[PDB]
Amino acid sequence: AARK
Amino acid sequence: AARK
Amino acid sequence: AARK
Amino acid sequence: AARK
Amino acid sequence: SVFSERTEESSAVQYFQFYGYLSQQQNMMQDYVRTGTYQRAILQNHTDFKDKIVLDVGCGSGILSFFAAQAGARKIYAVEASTMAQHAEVLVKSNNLTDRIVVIPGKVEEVSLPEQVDIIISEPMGYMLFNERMLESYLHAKKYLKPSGNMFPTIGDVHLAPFTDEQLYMEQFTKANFWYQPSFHGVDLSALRGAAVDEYFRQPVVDTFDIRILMAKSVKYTVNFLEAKEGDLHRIEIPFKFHMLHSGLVHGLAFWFDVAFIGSIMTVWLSTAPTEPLTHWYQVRCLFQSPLFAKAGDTLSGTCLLIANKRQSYDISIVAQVDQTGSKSSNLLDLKNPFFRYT
Amino acid sequence: SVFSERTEESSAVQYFQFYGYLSQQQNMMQDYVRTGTYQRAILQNHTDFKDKIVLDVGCGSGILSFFAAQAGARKIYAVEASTMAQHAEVLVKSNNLTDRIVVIPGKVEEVSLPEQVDIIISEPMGYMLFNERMLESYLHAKKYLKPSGNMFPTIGDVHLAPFTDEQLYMEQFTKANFWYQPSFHGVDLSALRGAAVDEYFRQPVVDTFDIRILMAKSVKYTVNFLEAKEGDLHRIEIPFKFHMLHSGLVHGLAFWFDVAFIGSIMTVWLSTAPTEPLTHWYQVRCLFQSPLFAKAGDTLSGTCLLIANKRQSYDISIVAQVDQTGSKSSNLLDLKNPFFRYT
Amino acid sequence: SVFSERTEESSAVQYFQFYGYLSQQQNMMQDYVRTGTYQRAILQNHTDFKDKIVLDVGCGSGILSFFAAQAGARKIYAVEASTMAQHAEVLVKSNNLTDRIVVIPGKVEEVSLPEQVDIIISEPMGYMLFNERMLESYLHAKKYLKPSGNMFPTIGDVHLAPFTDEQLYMEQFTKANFWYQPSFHGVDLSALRGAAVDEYFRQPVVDTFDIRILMAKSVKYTVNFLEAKEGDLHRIEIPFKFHMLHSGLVHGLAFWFDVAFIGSIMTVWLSTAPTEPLTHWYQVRCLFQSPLFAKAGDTLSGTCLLIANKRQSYDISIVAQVDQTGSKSSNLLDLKNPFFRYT
Amino acid sequence: SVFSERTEESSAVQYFQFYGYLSQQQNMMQDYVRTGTYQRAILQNHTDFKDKIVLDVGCGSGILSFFAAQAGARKIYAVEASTMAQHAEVLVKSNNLTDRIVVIPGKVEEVSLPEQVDIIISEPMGYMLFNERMLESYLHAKKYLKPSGNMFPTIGDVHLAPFTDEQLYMEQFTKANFWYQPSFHGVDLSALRGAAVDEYFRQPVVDTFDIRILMAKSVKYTVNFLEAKEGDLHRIEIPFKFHMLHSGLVHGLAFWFDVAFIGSIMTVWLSTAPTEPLTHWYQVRCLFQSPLFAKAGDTLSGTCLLIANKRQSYDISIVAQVDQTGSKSSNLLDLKNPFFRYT
Ligand SMILES: *C/C=C/[C@H]1O[C@@H](n2cnc3c(N)ncnc32)[C@H](O)[C@@H]1O
Ligand SMILES: *C/C=C/[C@H]1O[C@@H](n2cnc3c(N)ncnc32)[C@H](O)[C@@H]1O
Ligand SMILES: *C/C=C/[C@H]1O[C@@H](n2cnc3c(N)ncnc32)[C@H](O)[C@@H]1O
Ligand SMILES: *C/C=C/[C@H]1O[C@@H](n2cnc3c(N)ncnc32)[C@H](O)[C@@H]1O
Repeated sequence: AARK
Repeated sequence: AARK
Repeated sequence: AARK
Repeated sequence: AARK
Repeated sequence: SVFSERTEESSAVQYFQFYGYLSQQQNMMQDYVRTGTYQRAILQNHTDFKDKIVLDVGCGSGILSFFAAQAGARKIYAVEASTMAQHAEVLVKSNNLTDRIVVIPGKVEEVSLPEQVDIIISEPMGYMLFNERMLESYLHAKKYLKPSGNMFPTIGDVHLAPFTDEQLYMEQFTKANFWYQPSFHGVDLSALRGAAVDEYFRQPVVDTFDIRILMAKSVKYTVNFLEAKEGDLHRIEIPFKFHMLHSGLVHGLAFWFDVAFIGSIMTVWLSTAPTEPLTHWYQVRCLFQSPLFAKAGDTLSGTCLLIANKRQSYDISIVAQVDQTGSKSSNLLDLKNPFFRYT
Repeated sequence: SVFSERTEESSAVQYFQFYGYLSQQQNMMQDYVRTGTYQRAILQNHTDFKDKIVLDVGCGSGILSFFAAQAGARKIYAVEASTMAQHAEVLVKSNNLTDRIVVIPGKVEEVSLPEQVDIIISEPMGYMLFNERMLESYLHAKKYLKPSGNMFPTIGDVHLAPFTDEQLYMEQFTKANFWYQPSFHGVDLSALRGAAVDEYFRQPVVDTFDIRILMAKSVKYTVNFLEAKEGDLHRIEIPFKFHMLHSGLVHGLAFWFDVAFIGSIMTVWLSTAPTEPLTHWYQVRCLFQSPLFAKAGDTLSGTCLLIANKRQSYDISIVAQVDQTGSKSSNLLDLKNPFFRYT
Repeated sequence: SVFSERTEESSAVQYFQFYGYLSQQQNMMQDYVRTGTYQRAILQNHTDFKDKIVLDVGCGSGILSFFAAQAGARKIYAVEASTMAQHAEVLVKSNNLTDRIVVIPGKVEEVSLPEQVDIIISEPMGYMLFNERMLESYLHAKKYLKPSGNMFPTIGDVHLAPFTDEQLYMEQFTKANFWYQPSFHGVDLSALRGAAVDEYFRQPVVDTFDIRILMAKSVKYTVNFLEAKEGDLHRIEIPFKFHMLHSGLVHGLAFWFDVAFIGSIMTVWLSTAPTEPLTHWYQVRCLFQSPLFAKAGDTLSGTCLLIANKRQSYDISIVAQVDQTGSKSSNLLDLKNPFFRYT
Repeated sequence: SVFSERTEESSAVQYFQFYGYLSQQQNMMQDYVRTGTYQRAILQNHTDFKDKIVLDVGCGSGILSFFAAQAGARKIYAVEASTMAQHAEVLVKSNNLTDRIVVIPGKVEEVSLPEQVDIIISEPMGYMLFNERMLESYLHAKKYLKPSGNMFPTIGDVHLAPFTDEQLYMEQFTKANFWYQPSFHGVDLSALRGAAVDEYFRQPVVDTFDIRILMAKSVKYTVNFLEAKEGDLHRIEIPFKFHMLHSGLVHGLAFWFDVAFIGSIMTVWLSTAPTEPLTHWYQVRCLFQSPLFAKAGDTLSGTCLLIANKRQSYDISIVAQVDQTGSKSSNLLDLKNPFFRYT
């Protein structure tokens, strides 16, 4: 997934 | 597509 | 499997 | 079967 | 206020911000099972609304207040604490119902209504019924309810049943074992293995499943909103004793809920059971860190304990044991941080 | 402290809770481009670390501190404000590095270091480089840096380029048009359609894309971390003048970033460009409220203004015009509430 | 004495007992690849046998001695330590070859031959080539070999390559995870999970596999039986450096072997490679307790060390590292207690 | 000692090496019938253990000692001769039972116990009960039993019954007929066919079967462990007279066993009969060298003589006759080398  |  |  |  | 004393402010800010978004309103409104059943329960019990005073707790965009107006309510107070209240006022004006729906912005624990109401309507159900702790606000609002007033929903049933799902268990188990590598880029992570497993299995799994995975008939816990007091929901103890109908590994407990609108004309049910069409509540499963082996005919007994926390959710404790072997499993789960697995 | 005056405590609480999860550490660690490039940057510049004193700002699990130790650092002070500091300490103990890595829990703006350091290492990059406002903490940490110390990363480049994506643009109205219906269960929702459109357009889109949607060569904004001050990041004005390589409808601006580790032996680049392998930063696109027509050879000029807010993000203001025709567009976006479109 | 000094009596007893059964003789003889290739190597190189003196080491039922007789040998000494030697002499009589095949019961290290021989034939290969330690007896028998005598087989090649097989890894991992239960019938076994994983992953996996699991071209280690001394096999060091052709998880190293019969007319190969028809040697796979992540283009380097033990087998040590990341795996395996997974 | 005098050291080293593996413990523990019945027998007879001194002969991982500890035993001495004793005491410390379970490594015939015990528990049963000859160690342990002490299990019943299995019988000659060929790669193998037949018929067959192959009610040979002496098991003469319930060809005798735990509160049975769910002991079948025709109502009489040998097993001598016809057959089998035919 992605950071934040 | 869920509540929270 | 079996005992021995 | 095999050799052992 | 009663709300402020039980809620951390960082969590409440986050919570009402989430519900201020129209995209979130659309996601709930597009759930036709939810929206259609609410309208059915209200319109088919029209004598419960015809010429009555109504309170709508957490009205969001106001759709339940519009349903109460369709059923002939004389006046509807629509309370909403998020910034969605201003969008609701726009809809009331554009639908020419300013003479019947009065939007009251604020938290229902902090506003003041001009009169007592005949019936309270709301959608206070979260995941596993109890998430978001909105049922306490719903019960709190009974201070405005007249003696023989009604509540929509009137009761709530939480169902729990043991399940077997090897694929789900291994998915979560495999994630946690990333922290087993003794040489991740030359670094030994293995000391954090136990902490990783604890964290991953603390997450309830929100998705749907085939009923074939259920290993016993469900046990149900009932909350009567007409009688329950706000403080009853601080500590919820659900004992259970399952008669295992199948042999295999018990990977955890699955949860769902139904609510009933006990009107004067008929009772209408809204169900989130896995045997029913899918809703945006899906179902919830709490995995055991180590599954329990059970034989058909065995009894699986224990307790599900929910302690209300300051993050508008619950600390969940599930202790279960197979009585015939003494095999025991104790688990803690944080309902506020679930794993949304549906795709 | 400098952090407190800059940050709403509700935002800070939710921010550091997010980074307390091992699953979040795992997500970043499994980004091979990210973790592998950091390791190569440190190990291949071993003379910048051999027998040196190191500060690791926001060490998380401590992986960068371990890379610094692999490179021969004498002492590494690893500062982490989230509860992940507890897990980092466990790893330092289990990797037998208690003599060389000292975990300091807390905010880098509030902790105490026993000595000045030769080099600072950190991963302060968010979405669009600047999101999370962690670069300010990274620059703040320069108060512990020896007069001629170094910083890893040393510089950062933000790239902007105009794009055409007709389907992404029309998708916003498809979603908002849910509200453009006169009888949703008997209710006219149309009065909220405009508000729904505005909401979707305020959201930056975090996604990857094919590079052929880009209509002009990128424009670059550079931050030198050795020279920049905290206050330079409160208001970031990025003027742009694109010479259009292709004709079509410009629907917005695309953003990506690269960082450089300028060591004594070599310079190593970490790039999140769409021409490079995908990272967990992806890329970011901000749509224009109204598309702009431009033909090849035209110039698209304007300004991207990033104004820091106290939710650890930026308000984005983009203004653009096609010089040859005078047609202009603008948009205001909240970098704190992006739309994660990737699947 | 050479044999008894290197083998524990108890193990030697069960070893020769195992080979005393006609069932086991049938099992090897039914391997048509094995038996047909041996006959081909001998008959097509008839000039290496015509009017020659032959030694058959470990003749079993005598099949190879009958092949040597078919090729024209003048005299064949067939030595066999198990009770199968009695059955071989029965077949020599019933096939009217008493003038050509002389069975000599006993260990090749202890018997006395009336003369030196022109060529030695044998089937000394076990699993992974080296299991059973019979190659040492084969080499020991060179004391009977005339100066320029030949040996069938003449050379042996061991091949090794890294492989990916999540299903195999998880199969063994899940078995070991039985000892992770904290309440097996109310008993906490979790303290033994470490010992369980160690025990389970010490077992080489004997079965066949599709060639698609190999992530790099094999590395080959060659033993020239014409030159090797039996003491060369007490400690076998196989360094390796693999150029990874695929990205993914390296779950271990796969092993197989080929032997060549280098005769005066032609060289005949007997191959147990996974690209070749299955033999009763199958293939051997040594699992890593923790797989190594590798990218295509990386180099996986290390050492496979085989140390002979008194149970007629080898202690295997495999140390491997991904050079680009420093990710390292050290493993210890027991070749005499493999897991026969073929079904 | 008694054990070494009656056992070949080479047979003893393999025996205890076999039970030193955690995988072997897991196989027995995963036998739910076996493990679950032992647990119920102990827990349902709590008055036989509460505040008592217990001896566990051959505790393996210690599971039976933990069951005795679950039942309130005051002190439990767990004797184990294999290297599994090290793992048992790891579990004792891990389950905080160091004060109540004492792990004594060694053979029960050679270790020293401090104090006499009230009750002895053990799992000494092998194939057809007697295999492995551990019942003698069990009985030898009665030197530590208090005068009116108890034993769990208390008695054992071995069952014998005639069976018909034409395919199993013919299968021996099908396999031996591999040797009945005149040109196996040019070699006449036929002279060894008779030896191959003899080899197969000396092997008892360990597998399960449909009860419809049984031709008469079983006869039962009972050992009372409270009364029997170690010497009673050196030569076990089992006379039989079957009242045939079905007409057909009798091909041999099927064997199984039950044990009873005769407690003060209740008696619990563990059965390996083919009418019961399969256990890891399966069942055993010994073929006659020639089948016997019997009609329903005939009597099939004879003797099964078990002669203990130095390999921790028994030579089985079976003689049988159809009394009404005089037709007779026999066989001599080696229980140390059974054929595992199950799949
Ligand atoms: C699931 C739907 C929740 C809706 O109710 C609103 N809401 C939650 N809690 C309160 C309180 N205490 N007062 C008023 N409104 C509340 C949510 O904002 C959402 O619209
Ligand atoms: C993108 C990763 C950020 C990591 O750094 C930590 N972090 C943020 N802000 C601070 C301050 N001011 N002091 C110490 N550590 C900080 C995040 O928790 C995350 O691990
Ligand atoms: C793989 C086949 C081995 C055959 O050779 C016999 N054998 C093993 N080791 C010896 C020694 N040292 N001397 C003579 N024969 C040996 C095995 O019995 C088997 O037939
Ligand atoms: C079927 C399981 C037997 C267990 O008992 C152990 N065992 C056999 N024989 C002895 C003696 N004489 N002393 C101690 N333990 C014994 C086996 O090792 C196995 O664990």
